[PDB]
Amino acid sequence: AGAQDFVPHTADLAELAAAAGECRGCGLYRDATQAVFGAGGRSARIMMIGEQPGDKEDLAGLPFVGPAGRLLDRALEAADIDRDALYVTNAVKHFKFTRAAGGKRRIQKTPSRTEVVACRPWLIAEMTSVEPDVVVLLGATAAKALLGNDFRVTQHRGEVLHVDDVPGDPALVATVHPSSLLRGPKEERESAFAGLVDDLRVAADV
Ligand SMILES: O=c1cc[nH]c(=O)[nH]1
Ligand code: SF4
Repeated sequence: AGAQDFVPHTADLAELAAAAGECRGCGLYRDATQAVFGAGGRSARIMMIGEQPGDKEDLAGLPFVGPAGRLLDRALEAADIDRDALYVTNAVKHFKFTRAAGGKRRIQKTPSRTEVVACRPWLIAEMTSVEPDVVVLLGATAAKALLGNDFRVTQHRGEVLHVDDVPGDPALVATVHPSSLLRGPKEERESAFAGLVDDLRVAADV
């Protein structure tokens, strides 16, 4: 099912990342430039999972390099977390997108639950490889990937979760996606930013 047969029997992240470049576990590899695997090392204590690569990531080959990534860097720095000590990845490894006439960017399209479940074997391989103490789930798609399709990020802010079907039983912390913090009225964005820093500090204190 899905990406399972494309995942090699190794925990080496370089070899996992190369294998993901050849994945056909769902249809998203066709239109994307390349797979965008996670970034960071296997000594990382904190793993962070977003939704999917965006336009910039699809061409950089690295996660969280665009506007959402700059906000996240801001939040990490405010939380006194070294981004270089984390392992950062996404629930889905190929950019799902469309373009609109007049657009200044390729527009992300939400992965279906089918695509998320298809790609999840890579996430399981990354978690097995890294053995994080805590997993930060950034946004609804990532959080649902590990916590169930009905899970609501908005109802469990600040909470340390543990689920039995997750390898290694890491602590799980689900928080707002940094893209959500990019727009809205200033006071709303500032309150939301503080809440993201709070959730990152809860994860870091596990
Ligand atoms: O890597 C990235 C970039 C933007 N949004 C995500 O969910 N992940
Ligand atoms: S999104 Fe995931 S499952 Fe689908 S082709 Fe890409 S790596 Fe494979």
